[PDB]
Amino acid sequence: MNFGAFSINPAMMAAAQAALQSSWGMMGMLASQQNQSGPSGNNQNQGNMQ
Repeated sequence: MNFGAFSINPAMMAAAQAALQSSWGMMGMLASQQNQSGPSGNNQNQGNMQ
């Protein structure tokens, strides 16, 4: 009973999240892919753990 005058749900936060994806969303993608490169070699003739 009674409408949600000032009471709201985090739907705007979700829409903002999608929009914030530029800074925040790609941040996780950028970090989680580990662009920093964990292996110190990479430029190595042999080294793929096989």
